[PDB]
Amino acid sequence: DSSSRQYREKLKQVEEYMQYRKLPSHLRNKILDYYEYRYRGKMFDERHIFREVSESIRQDVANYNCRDLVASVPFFVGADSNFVTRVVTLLEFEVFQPADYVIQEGTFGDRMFFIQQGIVDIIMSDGVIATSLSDGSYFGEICLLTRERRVASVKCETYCTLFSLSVQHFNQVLDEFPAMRKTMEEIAVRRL
Amino acid sequence: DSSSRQYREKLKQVEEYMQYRKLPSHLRNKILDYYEYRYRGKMFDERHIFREVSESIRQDVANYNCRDLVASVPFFVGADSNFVTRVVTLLEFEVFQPADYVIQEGTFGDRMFFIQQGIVDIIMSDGVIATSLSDGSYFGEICLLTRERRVASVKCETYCTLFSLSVQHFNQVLDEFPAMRKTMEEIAVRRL
Amino acid sequence: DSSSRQYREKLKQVEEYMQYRKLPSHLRNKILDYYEYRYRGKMFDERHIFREVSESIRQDVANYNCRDLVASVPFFVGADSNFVTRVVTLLEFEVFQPADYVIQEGTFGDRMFFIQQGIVDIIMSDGVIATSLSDGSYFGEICLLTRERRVASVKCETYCTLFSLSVQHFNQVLDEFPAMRKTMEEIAVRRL
Amino acid sequence: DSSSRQYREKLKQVEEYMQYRKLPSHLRNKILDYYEYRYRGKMFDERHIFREVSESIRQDVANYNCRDLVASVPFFVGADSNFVTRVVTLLEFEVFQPADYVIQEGTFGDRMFFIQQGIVDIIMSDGVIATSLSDGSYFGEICLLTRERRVASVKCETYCTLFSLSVQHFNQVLDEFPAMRKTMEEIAVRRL
Ligand SMILES: Nc1ncnc2c1ncn2[C@@H]1O[C@@H]2COP(=O)(O)O[C@H]2[C@H]1O
Ligand SMILES: Nc1ncnc2c1ncn2[C@@H]1O[C@@H]2COP(=O)(O)O[C@H]2[C@H]1O
Ligand SMILES: Nc1ncnc2c1ncn2[C@@H]1O[C@@H]2COP(=O)(O)O[C@H]2[C@H]1O
Ligand SMILES: Nc1ncnc2c1ncn2[C@@H]1O[C@@H]2COP(=O)(O)O[C@H]2[C@H]1O
Repeated sequence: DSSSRQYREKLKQVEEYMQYRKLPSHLRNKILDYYEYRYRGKMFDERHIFREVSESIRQDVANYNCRDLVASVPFFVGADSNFVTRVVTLLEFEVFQPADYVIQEGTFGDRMFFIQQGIVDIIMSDGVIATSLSDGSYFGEICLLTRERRVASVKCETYCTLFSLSVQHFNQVLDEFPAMRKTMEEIAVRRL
Repeated sequence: DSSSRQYREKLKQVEEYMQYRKLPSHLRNKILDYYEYRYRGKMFDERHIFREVSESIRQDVANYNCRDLVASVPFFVGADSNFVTRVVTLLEFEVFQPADYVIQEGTFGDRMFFIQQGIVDIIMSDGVIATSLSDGSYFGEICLLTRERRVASVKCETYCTLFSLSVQHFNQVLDEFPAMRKTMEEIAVRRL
Repeated sequence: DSSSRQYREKLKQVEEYMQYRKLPSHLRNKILDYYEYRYRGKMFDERHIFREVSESIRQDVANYNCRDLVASVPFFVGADSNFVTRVVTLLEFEVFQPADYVIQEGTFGDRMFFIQQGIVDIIMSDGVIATSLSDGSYFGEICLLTRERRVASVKCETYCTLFSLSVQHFNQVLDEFPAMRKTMEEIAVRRL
Repeated sequence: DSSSRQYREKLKQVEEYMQYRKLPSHLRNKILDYYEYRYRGKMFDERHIFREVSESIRQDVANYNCRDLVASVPFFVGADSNFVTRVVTLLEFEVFQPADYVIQEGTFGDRMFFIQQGIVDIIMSDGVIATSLSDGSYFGEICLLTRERRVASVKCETYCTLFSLSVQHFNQVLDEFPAMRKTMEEIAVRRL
């Protein structure tokens, strides 16, 4: 009930803002669809709760909420439990919509992404689709490894729920667990 | 209605503060005129909404709100779409009033400015007005390029609505898109 | 009464979040037990109050709240009053529960801990318990001194109330008071 | 009225916190006296208002609120208007009480202080009072210039209203206006 009020609250002011900005209907609808899809009529916080509790509770909760993702990512198979715990506590939940470009070829990158659910296309600079990726895969790591630029664009086919890891956190966890930098570099190369 | 309440709320406490500080009437009136001009009786947030949505929605909204500015700035003509998107997502809205000095000659600079609407005078250290700038122009870039000091003062003739880019973001976008540093340096020099 | 309302407020939304996340009952109960143990039905802030007052009031309040801890830590015996004041103003209160791992062997460390109340086991990488520590002791300092990795795990036997000092603050206070780095290094070595 | 409600609000929760912490009566009274002295039954914000307005309004308001201080500080006599404006916009208001040590000899310093109103004693490491300072004077600059340690303690005789400048801002304004570093160094030395 408190989570429901939070959402109705939010949605009212969103529609007011979109009115003052005279946003086109297509864009107003994109935004309303996003709130509905992501929040489904309820807005808790989690950030507040996480901060009120111990580091142990935060790890336990992050591990549970990310259980399905961890099981779906072959990358995490046989990984050190401390590695998995560190990553899941640093992941940020993100949602994207059909046809959204999560990544543009040739730009700088600030984070990488793990796919919880959804399908994305990997699009080369010439416009050819190299491949599509889905649940349990990840992308946007190459740029973080080379500190150069994005080598392909990534476009959502469906609604996508992703968990991102920032370049700062990425570099942190790979230093703490060097074995995982090695395994990561190997897939980067094998994205030919 | 919620945006209207936010504004009446705000204005009440502003007048109370100005009373405790015994601000002169001329200054109280300047402040009230500013709130009226900028907010026009309604205070949404945008910062909250932007943070609740995807990076794609943020780009779409920033691109739409900055559409007229982008069209008016010759600098953006033929620019890479990714460049324009990066800039507009980093711009900060600012409003200044007639006779305000946005920039003082001889000081350090922390940001540059794009003029959405308004007229400013460029005033040399001797007091001569070199020129006036208006909608679609920009200023305050020289200091960011040289990392030295402001070479002129800039004084508002009218109410001005500006979008600023901080030195940190300025240096970020120019590194990401070096071609635009080149075009920027060329106008800097051609401000003779 | 205001502190009580704050807590009932909080607990209501916590149970709602745990419902949306379908947390297992064991974990829901761990979280509820934590809030009850730590806050005991009342949530003040302290952070807000500390920020509304002078540095002197902040030192006086931190010194009083940490009086028992300071008396129990032999480390503080004969220490410079300015050293003790600096530390207590930088400590962060943390609570952990029975069987929680505060520290895992082999990871990077971001802070050290002083035990106000509770018992922890020091567990070597082979699983042998080297020793147990309790009220007035401290742990997690070795990693901060070597800038290497945690050399043992630390597991709570009881509920534990700890005060942590971050690596940044740790390095600050030791620079300001070098004599205490010396005394600290000596115990680090004498954790054989 | 809104400022009055804010204060009664605040004071209620302060007394509740002091109760949970079982603070001694002398300290509870020190805190209540501080709130009464500083806020006088009304809590506006200023930080919120400053952030809602232009840089020009912020400079105008800071200049007005600091007018008496600026007039009382001989240091500002003949100074560049841009220097004075920069400083006043970076000052932080602080209040201290009789017998408070604002500065302890031998510690590291994070800021310096301008005295709006009040009297402080400068106390050497041997306990001799070198001198007393009052309205329009400043102290705590030596440590910022040498990047060493505080050379004396500073103890309030009366209630003191001060404006502090952090080491980061201090170093900023002195770089922007080198002439003022020179004048500052000269008084530092002439504090024999
Ligand atoms: N052939 C490929 N197969 C799978 N993923 C790819 C391929 N080429 C590029 N990518 C991904 O697309 C991402 C785009 O941005 P990055 O260059 O950071 O890293 C990229 C890789 O994660
Ligand atoms: N002759 C000129 N014509 C147009 N703009 C100018 C001229 N001289 C200076 N400026 C602008 O005035 C701004 C003042 O601060 P900056 O030195 O950062 O950069 C400056 C340029 O943007
Ligand atoms: N033999 C020991 N006796 C007491 N404390 C210990 C012993 N071995 C390790 N520790 C503590 O266990 C902590 C684990 O993390 P750190 O390596 O940072 O530092 C460690 C010391 O504080
Ligand atoms: N003889 C003095 N006369 C006036 N002020 C002094 C004297 N000696 C020290 N101070 C001030 O006392 C302050 C204590 O800390 P700082 O060393 O940063 O800088 C100091 C000077 O501002």
